[PDB]
Amino acid sequence: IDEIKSRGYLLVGLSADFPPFEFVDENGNIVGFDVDLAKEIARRLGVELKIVDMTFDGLIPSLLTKKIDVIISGMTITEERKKVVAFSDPYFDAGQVIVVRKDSDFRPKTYEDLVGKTVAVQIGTTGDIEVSKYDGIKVVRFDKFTDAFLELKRGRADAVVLDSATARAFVAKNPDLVISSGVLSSEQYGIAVRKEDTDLLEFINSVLRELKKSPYDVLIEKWFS
Amino acid sequence: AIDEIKSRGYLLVGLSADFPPFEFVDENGNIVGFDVDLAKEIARRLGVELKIVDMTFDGLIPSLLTKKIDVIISGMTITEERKKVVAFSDPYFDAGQVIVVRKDSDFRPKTYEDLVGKTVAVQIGTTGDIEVSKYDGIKVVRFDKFTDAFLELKRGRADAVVLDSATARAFVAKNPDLVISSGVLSSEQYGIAVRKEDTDLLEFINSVLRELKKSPYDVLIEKWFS
Ligand SMILES: NC(=[NH2+])NCCC[C@H](N)C(=O)O
Ligand SMILES: NC(=[NH2+])NCCC[C@H](N)C(=O)O
Repeated sequence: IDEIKSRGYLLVGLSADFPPFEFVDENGNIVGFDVDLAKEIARRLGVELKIVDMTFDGLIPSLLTKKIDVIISGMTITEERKKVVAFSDPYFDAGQVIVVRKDSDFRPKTYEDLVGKTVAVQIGTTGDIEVSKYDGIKVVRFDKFTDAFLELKRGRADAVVLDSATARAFVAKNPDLVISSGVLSSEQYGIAVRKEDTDLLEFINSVLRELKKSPYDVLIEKWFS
Repeated sequence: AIDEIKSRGYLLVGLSADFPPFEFVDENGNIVGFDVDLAKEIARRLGVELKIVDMTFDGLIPSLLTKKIDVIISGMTITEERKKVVAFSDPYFDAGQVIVVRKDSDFRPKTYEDLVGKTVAVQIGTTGDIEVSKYDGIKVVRFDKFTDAFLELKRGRADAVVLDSATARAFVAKNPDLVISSGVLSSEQYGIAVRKEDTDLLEFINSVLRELKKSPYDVLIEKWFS
């Protein structure tokens, strides 16, 4: 925390291929729900925000090597990831969906409906992790969701598997695609920090709980707590 | 109203400062509390100064009707009876009556019925007063200010005080010779009171409230999921 203030910025790592959380706008800028969160934390620390955009699967390792301060990148909290990083309070709820081409009679509803099919995923995601559990699925793994979608649009893969909110945003810009399934999991997004940075995490959870407090709730707290 | 409040340069808010923690007098002689803060937000959002008028609780409605004040923000319960003569904002707090007694007696009433044959102190014109007055066998003694209602209990001249849960807690908190002996005996909601004709002021107040109840998180969600 003191070190972040010396440096004069909070260094946040994300992969900007995940609207509406992180993504590239028409002018070339990284924007989204997570970008806003990150600005808030920075401002509340009295420092500037510095964003680095990288491969999603590389986020944890570069947190662990001190190349970034924190991960804000639509990252699902998982028992597995908890082995190596710490998570803030949850800040969003989503789950996996299956995206396919519109001009197709293909409409899978379950993971099992993908046995025999070629499914595109972002490497290291919970999408990746679930489909990897079924041996019948030909899993095709990409760094960026941008390429997973090109692969589906051209018909070389039969589906993309990815988080519901982001699936909706990609389908809105790609009328050739449709979400064929219901939500297949219960996932929550968290902000990741190194386990040793316990002050940073406390502060971040505290920014998170304030955000969810109306000025009414804050006023109640003032007089009743 | 609005244009008229703006023209004078100050909002006149009526309250009774004997009701912690919505409004009361602190260590340094100032009137403070949840309601005072809320009053400040209304004033600021109108672009005017804030003027608190302390007075007898039961005097507030007359005072609003004779135009000595623009609004009441004073822990006032929204009731059908009061709606005959004034208008209320949307509710902004939930509370109900409780019974407060002396810790070193042996009397622990749980319902209003338990107050039958006892001497009960209330603030005149409050929903507390209104409720105990329904019971023929309750001996009711009425006071302008809550502080005197409590002085009557602490002196052994009354067996109980009846008042709103939250304020009851705040009083007992600094009067360890007292205790709340009942659960919550009614279901009440506080509103801001304003003259029926001042519908522009009522509309505005409601949209300050609506908005004080809105979280940055929710705003952010609307921003990215429109
Ligand atoms: N490009 C991204 N920001 N992807 C993040 C979402 C992936 C999924 N929620 C996970 O934690 O694995
Ligand atoms: N001193 C006060 N501000 N009293 C207001 C509370 C009285 C009760 N809620 C009522 O509306 O009748």
